[PDB]
Amino acid sequence: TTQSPLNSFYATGTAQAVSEPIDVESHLGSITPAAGAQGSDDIGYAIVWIKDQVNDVKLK
Amino acid sequence: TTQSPLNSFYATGTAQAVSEPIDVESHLGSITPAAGAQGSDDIGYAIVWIKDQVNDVKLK
Ligand SMILES: [Ca+2]
Repeated sequence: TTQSPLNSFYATGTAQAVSEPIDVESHLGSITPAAGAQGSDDIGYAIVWIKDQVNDVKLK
Repeated sequence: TTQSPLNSFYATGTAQAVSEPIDVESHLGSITPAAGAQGSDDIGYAIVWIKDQVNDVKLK
């Protein structure tokens, strides 16, 4: 009568990667010496947000 | 779908040197001897303002 191939069974899921691993927002400052002067000053900072299940980051 | 180069992260600051290292203002006087005379006298002074993060100055 009917001979089934016994293959018509399926299960399906989805995957996505919609975000980059890091986000960088800058809060740097300024360097204001006189002409030819020597000095040092703190510039500011830069926030590096870490995204989903990211544990170690290697940057350049 | 989309292959990111992972380069579009930036942080920016500014620098400026808007002033010369020194300012010189003069308060000198006068030399008033007779014709052919020998003497000595104090002339005056000259103020040398020092600008931002300047520590050592070499002048001519
Ligand atoms: Ca200095």
